[PDB]
Amino acid sequence: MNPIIYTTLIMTVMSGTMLVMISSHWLLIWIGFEMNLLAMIPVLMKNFNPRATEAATKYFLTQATASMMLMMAIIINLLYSGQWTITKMFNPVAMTMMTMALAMKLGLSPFHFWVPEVTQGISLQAGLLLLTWQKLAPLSVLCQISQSINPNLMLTMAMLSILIGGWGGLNQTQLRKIMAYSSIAHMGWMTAVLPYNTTMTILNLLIYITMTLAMFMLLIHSSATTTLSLSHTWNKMPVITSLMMVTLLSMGGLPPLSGFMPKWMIIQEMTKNESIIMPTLMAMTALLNLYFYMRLAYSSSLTMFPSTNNMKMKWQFEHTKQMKLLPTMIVLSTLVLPMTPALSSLN
Amino acid sequence: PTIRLQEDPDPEDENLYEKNPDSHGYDKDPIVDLWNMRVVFFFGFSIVLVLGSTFVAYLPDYRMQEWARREAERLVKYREANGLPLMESNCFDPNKIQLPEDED
Amino acid sequence: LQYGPLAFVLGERTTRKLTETSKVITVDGNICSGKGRLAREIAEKLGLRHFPEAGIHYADSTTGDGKPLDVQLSGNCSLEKFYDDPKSNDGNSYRLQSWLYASRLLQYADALEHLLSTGQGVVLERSIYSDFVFLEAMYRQGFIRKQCVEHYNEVKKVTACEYLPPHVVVYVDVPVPEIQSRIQKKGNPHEMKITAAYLQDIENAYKKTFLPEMSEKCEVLQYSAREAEDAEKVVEDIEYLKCDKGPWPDQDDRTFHRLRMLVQNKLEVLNYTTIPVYLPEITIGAHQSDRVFQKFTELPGRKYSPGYNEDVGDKWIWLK
Amino acid sequence: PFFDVQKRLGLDLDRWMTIQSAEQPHKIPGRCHAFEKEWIECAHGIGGIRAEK
Amino acid sequence: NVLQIVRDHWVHILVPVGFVFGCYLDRRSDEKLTAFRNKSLLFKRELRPNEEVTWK
Amino acid sequence: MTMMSGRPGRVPLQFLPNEARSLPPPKLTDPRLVYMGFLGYCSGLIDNAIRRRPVVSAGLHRQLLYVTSFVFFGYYLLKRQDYMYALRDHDMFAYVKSHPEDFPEKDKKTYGEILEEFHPVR
Amino acid sequence: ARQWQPDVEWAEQFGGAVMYPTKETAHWKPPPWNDVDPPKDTLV
Amino acid sequence: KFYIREPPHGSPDWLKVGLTLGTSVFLWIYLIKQHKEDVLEYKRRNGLE
Amino acid sequence: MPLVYMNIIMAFAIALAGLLMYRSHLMSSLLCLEGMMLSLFIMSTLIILNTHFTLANMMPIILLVFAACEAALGLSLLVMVSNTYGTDYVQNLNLLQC
Amino acid sequence: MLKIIIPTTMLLPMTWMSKHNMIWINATVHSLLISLISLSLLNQLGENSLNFSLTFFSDSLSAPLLVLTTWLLPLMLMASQSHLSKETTTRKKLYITMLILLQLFLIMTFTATELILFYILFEATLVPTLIIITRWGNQTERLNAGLYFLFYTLAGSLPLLVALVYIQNTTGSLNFLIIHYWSHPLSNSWSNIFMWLACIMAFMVKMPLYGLHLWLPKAHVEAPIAGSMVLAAVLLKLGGYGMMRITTILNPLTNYMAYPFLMLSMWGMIMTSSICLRQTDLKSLIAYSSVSHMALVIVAIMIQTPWSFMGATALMIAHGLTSSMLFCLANTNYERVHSRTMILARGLQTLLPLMATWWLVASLTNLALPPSINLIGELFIITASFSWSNITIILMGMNMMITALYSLYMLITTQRGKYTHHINNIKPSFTRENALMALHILPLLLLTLNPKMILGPL
Ligand SMILES: CCCCCCCCCCCCCCCCCC(=O)OC[C@H](COP(=O)([O-])OCC(O)COP(=O)([O-])OC[C@@H](COC(=O)CCCCCCCCCCCCCCCCC)OC(=O)CCCCCCCCCCCCCCCCC)OC(=O)CCCCCCCCCCCCCCCCC
Ligand SMILES: CCCCCCCCCCCCCCCCC[C@@H](O)O[C@H](CO[C@H](O)CCCCCCCCCCCCCCC)COP(=O)(O)OCC[N+](C)(C)C
Ligand SMILES: CCCCCCCCCCCCCCCCC[C@@H](O)O[C@H](CO[C@H](O)CCCCCCCCCCCCCCC)COP(=O)(O)OCC[N+](C)(C)C
Ligand SMILES: CCCCCCCCCCCCCCCCC[C@@H](O)O[C@H](CO[C@H](O)CCCCCCCCCCCCCCC)COP(=O)(O)OCC[N+](C)(C)C
Ligand SMILES: Nc1ncnc2c1ncn2[C@@H]1O[C@H](COP(=O)(O)OP(=O)(O)O)[C@@H](O)[C@H]1O
Repeated sequence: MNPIIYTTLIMTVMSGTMLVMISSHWLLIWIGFEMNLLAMIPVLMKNFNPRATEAATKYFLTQATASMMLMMAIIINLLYSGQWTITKMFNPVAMTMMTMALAMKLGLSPFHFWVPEVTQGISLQAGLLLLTWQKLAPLSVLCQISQSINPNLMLTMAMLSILIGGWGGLNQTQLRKIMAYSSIAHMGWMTAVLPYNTTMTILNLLIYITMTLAMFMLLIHSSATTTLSLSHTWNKMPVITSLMMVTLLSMGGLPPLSGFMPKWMIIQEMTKNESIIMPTLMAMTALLNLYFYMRLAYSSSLTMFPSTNNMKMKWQFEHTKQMKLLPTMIVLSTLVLPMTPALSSLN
Repeated sequence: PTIRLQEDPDPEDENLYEKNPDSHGYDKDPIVDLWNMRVVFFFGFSIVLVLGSTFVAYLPDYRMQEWARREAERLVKYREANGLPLMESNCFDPNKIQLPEDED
Repeated sequence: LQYGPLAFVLGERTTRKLTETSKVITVDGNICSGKGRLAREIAEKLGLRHFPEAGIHYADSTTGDGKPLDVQLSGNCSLEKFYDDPKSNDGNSYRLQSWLYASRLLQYADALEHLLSTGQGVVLERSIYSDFVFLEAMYRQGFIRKQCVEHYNEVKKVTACEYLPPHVVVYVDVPVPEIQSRIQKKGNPHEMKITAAYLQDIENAYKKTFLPEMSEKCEVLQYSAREAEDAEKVVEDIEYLKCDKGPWPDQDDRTFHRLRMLVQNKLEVLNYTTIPVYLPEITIGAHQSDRVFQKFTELPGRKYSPGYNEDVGDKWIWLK
Repeated sequence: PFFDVQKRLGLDLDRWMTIQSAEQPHKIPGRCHAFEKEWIECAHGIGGIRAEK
Repeated sequence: NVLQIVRDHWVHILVPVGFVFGCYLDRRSDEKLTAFRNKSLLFKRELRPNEEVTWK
Repeated sequence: MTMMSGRPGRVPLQFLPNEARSLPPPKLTDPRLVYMGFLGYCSGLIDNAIRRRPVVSAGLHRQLLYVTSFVFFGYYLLKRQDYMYALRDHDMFAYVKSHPEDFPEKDKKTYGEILEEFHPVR
Repeated sequence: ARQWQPDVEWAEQFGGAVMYPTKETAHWKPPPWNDVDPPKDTLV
Repeated sequence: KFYIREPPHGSPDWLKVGLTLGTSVFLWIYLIKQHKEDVLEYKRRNGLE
Repeated sequence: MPLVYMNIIMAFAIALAGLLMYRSHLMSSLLCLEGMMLSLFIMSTLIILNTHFTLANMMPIILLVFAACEAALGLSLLVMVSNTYGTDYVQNLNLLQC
Repeated sequence: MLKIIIPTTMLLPMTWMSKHNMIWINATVHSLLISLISLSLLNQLGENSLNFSLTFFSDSLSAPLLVLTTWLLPLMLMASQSHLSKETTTRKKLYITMLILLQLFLIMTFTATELILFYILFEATLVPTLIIITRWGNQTERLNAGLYFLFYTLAGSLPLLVALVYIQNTTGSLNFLIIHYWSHPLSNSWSNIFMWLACIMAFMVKMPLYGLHLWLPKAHVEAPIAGSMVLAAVLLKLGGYGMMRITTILNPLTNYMAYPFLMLSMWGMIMTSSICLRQTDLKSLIAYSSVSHMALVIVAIMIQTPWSFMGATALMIAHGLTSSMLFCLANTNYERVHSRTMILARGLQTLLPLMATWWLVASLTNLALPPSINLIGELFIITASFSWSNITIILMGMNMMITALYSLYMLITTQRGKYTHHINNIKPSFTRENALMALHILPLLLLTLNPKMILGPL
């Protein structure tokens, strides 16, 4: 692919997301989604091979079905109230269809199956984009229509997402599928607090995006897509594996690391309403994500796996391309808890 | 090769007394070893142990044991002089307490 | 400025620097044949850059200072003990073969990077496309196992497919008895133990796999022993080749851009040489790996990045 | 979520088409122009929670 | 010759300096909790002809 | 739920309303600013470590820029956070003042008139 | 005399396409080293 | 000592170093000035001095 | 609502059910997607004409435009799938699992 | 109390800027100086606590714990430098960094004024311990041990967190002084019962309570020597400190919510003491000893009397010192013979007499010989339990008989009998090991000389 064409496609993806974020008209929001998908399909196919083509096809089918349901919900809402402005969604059937369409776009359970497959079928850069930038538009719409949400449906989907993310991640040796299941669980956490406080949703999204960016950038720096290939990195660059171990611990939600901050905050918010059983269940379930993060840390940093002879040659060369934002991303992923009250600036 | 992998053999353990018959067991470098021994002994026994015990032994009476004993002595003297009971079953004056009006 | 998407966007294009004499050349041949002299003569006459055959310490000559390192920290294999004890139960044979393939891949990447950066041609002795013959001669003699051949084929499959095969393949044919006579006249006590079956296996692999499969990508110039000393005739035979059949004419600016991004970044070149396949011949335990890596990091110019080693005379570090 | 770029810049990117009581071509009126106008004027400025009642 | 000695043993002032800085910060923290100084019913006292505050 | 998005008078993308100028600015020795500078210094050290450069001495200009950028952003972040908390307090106090029926101050009782159950420990 | 570290037998536990293999997934293969499946000879 | 150019030479990149130092100094001066004006405006609005 | 509205809604539901239930051909599912787009066009046009929302009359045309884009996207992908397998069966898209 | 916190944070860069062959000396010297500074916290009042600021305070319960932590750091450093000689400089500095971070987290945990800050630090102690265990442990089981150490803790502490935030929504504060002054009784409802369980189970699993103790033998056996020292001496006392803090809001529910835990503690104390009688690994015996002593501490905290609280404080301090000393004593033999089997090396009194004296004194303090503070705590708890119910003297009595038995058993197995003939590599004791034993044991008897410093706020 031409670099000019790649830049144009990335800019079109971002423009579709921005159009979703700045629009007041439902038609313009739908157009933003369409433009984002149209530009996103070729980016997933940048390195051409059958797996990338399969991932792109599955992604297109899922997102096109979601957009059809989105448009039908908009039209039903218009039928029962001649309104185009994104507001309290005057019809409940239309609101149910809207919620299901947005959940399918986000990959929330039980519309979760496509996320591990698409993530595994594409490159690490495409996976970074898909798991970070592609969450902004549906979450922005959900934040805008939160007051009309049905808490039962969204809470059911969020709890299912957390459970399924943990259970599915428990079974993986491929790093991209691990990241996808982690994303599913974190989306569940984000949507669990949405009917109560959208500021907490934004805070969780920001912290998750920072940690995911650090994770994907560390995985690109050490060209590993499997557990066994990541188990070699200690014999080439131990600093990368140590930073990865601390980042995994933060993603597990352990204090005093930054990944503990959202869950903590969310739990507190849920106890400001009554909502006692659900946060307890959510934390006990997030223990599963912590377990498979810890297994990855065992494989890559806390023990030393056997290496190969040809690795000696790799000792003689340095990394050519350097990521300028990786150190700041790591620091923000780990040492940010003491600045928790700054979340007031989010609302 | 009838082998599984290329590995170093497990090495024998080093005796610190071989190269240093008076070795103190702190370091293989004799001078660093001797000074580690010296600093451990000086700052562990001479400074923290003895001086800390002396400091704790002479800590001033912030627990107010002697003050309480003297106050009790004055109270007992006064109460025995005036024939009052040494202690009262009530520690709060009933005139400052308002019981509920009705018990039925 | 480092070559990248920005350089390609404005200005830099590879297709313009090709001036009809790019012509990646390789000069293959059996053991002790005079292919190196012929390659040097070809490079001198045509004005191309000559690459001597990649040995155990080829990577050493391109990083740090060009001096070779200790065999323990680089290679971890011996050609002399391969000749002495080819059936050693310590895995020396396939370890040497795998390290040599990695070295050849690095040299091919260097040559391609030079050609794509300057437009000047290159002349190589052997390549990644020709290394396999030795592996075959190793397997037919029982020197390595079948699992080693499977691992070698996997690595070659995932590595050699990303580059362009050479424009013209030059072969020097020498009979096995003549090779034995040359080896005896040489005097190296390690090469006198080469049995004729090994050389015959190398020749069979060449003439039955390499030349037939290379002739489909481009025409192959074969020369006997006597008609290789006359290098000017070989050069003027090269100068009249109609090279319009292989993948090289099917290259445009974007494919060249991708290839140029690949040939630099030697880590990406060597990515798949260390795949987690645990053959006992090439697998190294954690304790030995840690000890050897600690030993390597203590070399005088290796602890930090090239410009940041003040123990080899790097100044102004605290502003770099 | 919603960055009110239109409000900040005063651009009117899509607000012209949100409601049926807003400046149609040739002054063609919607079938329910008066009802929507009355509802909008009732609900203006008091928030969704109060307007719903 | 004190250059080598200093560059070898300058790490021995970090902990005493930290102790002094911690003492200073504790005094600063005490400075921010004087809202009831000489105001409790148990310890309220008339000032001496010279002293300004009852405690620092 | 969104508490403060529809608060009347809010300019969409301001980040710092003019009213916030009536609040005392954070001191330049604020411990939160010191921690932000510490985060910048840690970022510089990690940058040195990843690039295989001497961690503490490699780039002093780069480390200085890291610390300066973190402090510069942290100052305005702290200003906005303090403004938001001041706004919350202002609205809470105004609402309590305007709805006295929902916030009554009931008569005070001393502990000599309050009957508390005693639970012996035995 | 020295700390235990993982060997080849330990490392092979993570080399499969999945953890906790079953009868159904014992035939799942790990993806190719580069994400390129061999081309089928689907001649038209 | 190095066999290759090692584009970062013994002398540092003076343009980049100057740009970095200038950016840091300008940011510090801007921050000091902004804090001074903020203190002045707060004092004026609340009428302390 | 009139009977026509219910009929159009039923058509949309039928097309959605047809899309969600794959048989073998990807082309049939793409046809179901196009049918859903057509049903949405008809429903929106009927609503906009009934209420005399003059400026909304351009909205259905916009829908059609993006429908075409979506239709083109799908076809492009189908081409690649066919070039890999010689067929457009959804059974062949099984290299990636959960 | 930043005058203690800041010097540890300064230990961090002092270690990372030290010369390669001076890390142990500098760390030990400045750790001992920090312990000497922390000695001043023992000046406590009779009425309230030392309220340093809005964030930190010192009581008569937390000051001896802080002193024990700061004193344990140099001993851990002394015990670790033998088996880390072959390590690289960077990894040694990382190990020392883990120890320093653990000390900092413990120091801030014992003095936090709010319960959520206490929770955050009390969970933050997990990371350095897990890293130490799983990176510097010797055998392959360490990995499993780490997992057992982690989830057992977190499965207890995640409910507590929820309860904590719930409480802050009900009373408006988690400050311990406000919580104590504004205390209100807990009614008898299912919601209150589950709040009680959420507030109690994390500390119960930290002690650990019998039945929830399986993580402890694994973690304390597979850990390196410093890890075992800090796990037995300080990290087990987090549960007791947290329980004594949290019980102020649980009355009068405790009056009947303590019965299952009291039964578990008494019977499991008998059970773990019995388990110590048939143990082939010397470290596992010491771990099960810790379990029995902590069961005693749990009983003392649950019956909620001034005498039981004083006994619990004294027992925690005494057990910390004694168990750390016993782990070091076992580690000397392990480093000599590279095996933890108790019957492998026998008759060591003939080869190492002074080490045999250290063994005798440690085992004497384990069985609570009077007038050691071990015995003082045990006797106070037994007297309080007798007041609670006269029948407890049976179970407690049985425990006193079993403990001594296994204690002396350990001694008789290792020091007496005849030496093993084929073991010829038993070198004379180093000055470092003797100094370590002395620096463990002398503070115990010195504390016996003045027992009111470890008797707590009651
Ligand atoms: C809470 C209170 C405050 C605490 C704050 C939080 C903690 C501290 C801040 C954290 C970030 C700071 C450092 C970041 C960069 C470090 C990266 C690194 O590699 O370090 C190497 C570097 C040494 O490299 P070198 O000198 O170039 O030569 C050696 C070679 O490079 C040889 O290098 P190598 O690569 O060849 O060696 C390989 C090695 C290399 O691997 C590493 O070095 C690991 C480093 C990972 C960085 C940490 C991750 C990101 C930060 C998150 C931390 C979370 C903390 C919360 C608690 C949870 C714990 C995880 O890997 C291994 O050996 C594998 C070991 C497996 C163990 C796994 C455990 C790792 C996680 C532990 C993290 C603990 C915190 C940091 C520890 C200190 C690190 C220096 O270390 C340093 O020297 C820098 C540290 C000291 C500089 C600061 C001193 C300031 C100036 C002195 C005066 C003080 C002023 C006071 C004012 C008063 C005036 C008098
Ligand atoms: C190797 C050879 C061994 C045998 C040979 C020995 C030779 C003789 C030496 C033995 C001496 C016998 C001891 C007899 C006791 C005499 C001293 C005693 O009287 O002093 C006590 C004082 O002892 C101290 O108070 C106890 C020491 C404090 C313990 C702190 C240890 C230092 C910290 C180390 C690290 C901490 C780790 C543990 C954490 C909790 C009494 O205190 P007190 O009745 O009031 O005094 C009233 C008058 N005052 C108050 C004015 C002073
Ligand atoms: C894991 C660490 C998280 C860090 C995340 C990235 C940090 C760096 C990014 C820098 C942000 C640049 C923004 C500054 C330019 C001004 C933009 C301004 O106009 O935007 C305002 C918005 O202000 C921003 O939201 C503030 C951004 C600051 C975020 C930091 C909070 C993180 C939580 C605390 C963790 C500690 C952070 C430490 C920092 C290093 C307008 O408000 P408004 O248009 O009406 O909001 C629209 C959405 N609503 C209405 C639905 C709410
Ligand atoms: C391995 C070790 C793990 C740690 C050990 C933790 C110990 C936890 C045990 C909990 C102690 C008691 C919990 C609740 C107190 C009373 C329980 C109940 O049995 O008592 C009767 C309760 O009556 C009946 O029993 C109803 C409860 C029956 C259902 C509970 C299920 C218990 C079955 C055993 C399951 C095992 C649980 C532990 C899993 C590991 C009292 O009658 P009632 O006065 O009306 O109830 C008092 C509460 N009121 C006042 C609000 C009404
Ligand atoms: N891939 C290989 N495997 C084993 N040995 C090799 C390999 N490549 C080169 N050699 C060894 O290099 C030696 C000389 O190389 P060669 O190029 O054939 O002779 P010359 O130096 O005269 O050109 C020979 O002993 C040959 O065996």
